[PDB]
Amino acid sequence: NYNEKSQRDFRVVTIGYNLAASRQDEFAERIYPTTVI
Amino acid sequence: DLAVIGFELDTRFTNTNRRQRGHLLQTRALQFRHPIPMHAPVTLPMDTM
Repeated sequence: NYNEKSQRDFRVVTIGYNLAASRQDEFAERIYPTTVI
Repeated sequence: DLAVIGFELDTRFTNTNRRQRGHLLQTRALQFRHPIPMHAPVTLPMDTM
């Protein structure tokens, strides 16, 4: 192998996916304000 | 014949027992591979001395 150029040992970057959404969206919250029962 | 003949109820079960699963929810992942190419050179010659 005269030329040893990286082919498999690539950098792996993980894209985030978890979210902490706020009950019903602000659109729904402004229309239907939340009351805790 | 003016009368009520039938009815329908908006009734649901209370799933204290897991009678229904509902919709499923699962995790997936995709991979994208981006190898970096080498480009043609540009050279600046110099006299070796």
